Amino acid sequence: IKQGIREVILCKDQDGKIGLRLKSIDNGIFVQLVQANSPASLVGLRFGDQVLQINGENCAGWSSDKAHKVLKQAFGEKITMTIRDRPFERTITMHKDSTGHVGFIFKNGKITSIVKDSSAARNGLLTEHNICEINGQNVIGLKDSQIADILSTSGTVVTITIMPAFIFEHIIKRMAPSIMKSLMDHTIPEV
Repeated sequence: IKQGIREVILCKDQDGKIGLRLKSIDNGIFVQLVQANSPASLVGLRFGDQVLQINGENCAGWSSDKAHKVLKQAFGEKITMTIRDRPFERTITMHKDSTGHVGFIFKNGKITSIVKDSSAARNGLLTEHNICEINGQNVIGLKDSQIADILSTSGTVVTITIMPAFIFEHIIKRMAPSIMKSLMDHTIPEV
């Protein structure tokens, strides 16, 4: 996770979509979903990002509905959002053994045990943390099998963005785990 507040400027697509779902957490507004191909993905919005401001209005204390309401009335052309980078998340860098193992177990995207004498051990991978990204590639909602694929077919350096499970659960609440799989931006970033 980055350390800074960043400005992003957005343009509603031809259907008046930005590609975002927002969720109220601890009187903040956090990113619950980024739609593949949306304007939100183009400006590089990410699951777990904080929206501090929309059009230079503070989001402090908004309902999930008021956030979504506010968005539906922006002057179309230009939306300024002030973003804090994935404040509930952390990144661990690990190195597979010759066997191609970073050295942990997961289930429903959640780390459940660390294997003794491993890179995951050596780097202090925590259990009870959900996998959010892998080499900066969002993987939330992909079946456990597909997350393993990405680990196999990655390089010897693996970079995992994790979230404490209690906070992960509180964010995805009220979004059935098939829209998680279906329409959450899983694509590598464009340039």
